[PDB]
Amino acid sequence: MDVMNRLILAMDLMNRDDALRVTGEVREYIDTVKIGYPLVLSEGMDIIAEFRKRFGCRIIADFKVADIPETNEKICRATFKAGADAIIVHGFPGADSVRACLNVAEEMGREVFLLTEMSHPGAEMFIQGAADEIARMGVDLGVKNYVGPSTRPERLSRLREIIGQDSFLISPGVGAQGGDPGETLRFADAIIVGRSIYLADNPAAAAAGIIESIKDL
Amino acid sequence: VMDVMNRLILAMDLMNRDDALRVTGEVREYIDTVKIGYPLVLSEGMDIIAEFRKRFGCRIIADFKVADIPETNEKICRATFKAGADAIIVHGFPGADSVRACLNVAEEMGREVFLLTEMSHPGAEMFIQGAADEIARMGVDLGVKNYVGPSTRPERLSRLREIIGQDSFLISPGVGAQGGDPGETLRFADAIIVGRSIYLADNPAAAAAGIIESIKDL
Ligand SMILES: O=c1cc(O)n([C@@H]2O[C@H](COP(=O)(O)O)[C@@H](O)[C@H]2O)c(=O)[nH]1
Ligand SMILES: O=c1cc(O)n([C@@H]2O[C@H](COP(=O)(O)O)[C@@H](O)[C@H]2O)c(=O)[nH]1
Repeated sequence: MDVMNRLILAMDLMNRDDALRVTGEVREYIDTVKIGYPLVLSEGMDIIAEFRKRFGCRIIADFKVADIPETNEKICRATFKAGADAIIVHGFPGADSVRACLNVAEEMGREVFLLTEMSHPGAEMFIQGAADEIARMGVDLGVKNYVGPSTRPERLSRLREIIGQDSFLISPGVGAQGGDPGETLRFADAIIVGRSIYLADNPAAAAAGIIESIKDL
Repeated sequence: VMDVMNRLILAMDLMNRDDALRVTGEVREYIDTVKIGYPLVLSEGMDIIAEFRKRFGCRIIADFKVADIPETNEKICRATFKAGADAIIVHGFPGADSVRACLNVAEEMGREVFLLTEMSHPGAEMFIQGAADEIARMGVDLGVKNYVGPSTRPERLSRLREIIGQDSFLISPGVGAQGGDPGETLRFADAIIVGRSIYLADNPAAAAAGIIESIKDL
């Protein structure tokens, strides 16, 4: 996946007008947008096609799929029918639940991103201790796309070691949560940035600033 | 705790509005509590919650297995309750802060949170099972009153009930299609969640009636 400027916009605004306006203001800096439930549950799944029609950007559906196999299949099918190019799936629920997603993705020509360790403090309670094994599970399952925490560079580095240089890795927690753009890109192929951009007084300048700080990357 | 008619909750996972409405309407006399998840919501929109409320006199549990960071969890819960959901199901594995975020919104908005501890599918044994007892204990410490546990593992469901106490409300999926037995599950759960056994039956109403007949003494 070729992500422009190694920067993925996490569009979590919950108003269609604002989401479209802000995304449009930074369209020259990105070509990949992560759309999650905050926007989808507020404006509907039709928003995905709207983004593709207006920006032609690739869309990653951040739905952190975490159900049983049967339900995961249905969620992925509904998501790809809406036009999403990829979907993010939790690995904690096990291999069968991930495989269900991989199957639908293959059938519809899409990609599955496996979320290993999360970026928030609570991730230390249960997820962190299982993260390395979740990553190895992804490798065993043939997963090629992963999500790891910008807030813990040492953990992000370990994830990269496990999946190898050929795998694709994206990382959230940059900016608002404390992660550094440049440091994160030492291990991740692309950084995910939400609030630092969409809540900034000038989203365009915010995006431009982040890119300037990693221009050598 | 919510008064679930016949201790039976319908897992409405059909993805077609017409079929979902037809089947739910056919079993309306047996169930007053419906669990709506992403298969239906992502196919028909959040307005489906509004339509179910209008068409049926049913309580709605939004099975969204919320599993994000605190900030995003808050937004998901707000949008879900704004749509009319009486309660929302949240994953406990992402940690205490993520669960607390949901509890805070539920408190502010006058709704309820259900904490999913262990899951019913085979894959749950890989990582969730080993953390389930602690996730449940965490829920108790956080003040969680509603929980979700697996019917497919009676021994685990029994332990979960012990951890949360008799006062807590516990609902359990995995009955029917996944192998769980209605009666045995109700030994520990306040209500059973049933999907395919009912919505894929030639006569959903007869399927629901049959399940209820088997647990009549309970
Ligand atoms: O571990 C993870 C996984 C995520 O997808 N995310 C998501 O990435 C985005 C981060 O946004 P922000 O830059 O505003 O903190 C959110 O949409 C969030 O749900 C995260 O923050 N941590
Ligand atoms: O551990 C769990 C948690 C669930 O919510 N569920 C949900 O409960 C329902 C079970 O449906 P069914 O009776 O068709 O197997 C589904 O909507 C599923 O997503 C489950 O099966 N196991």
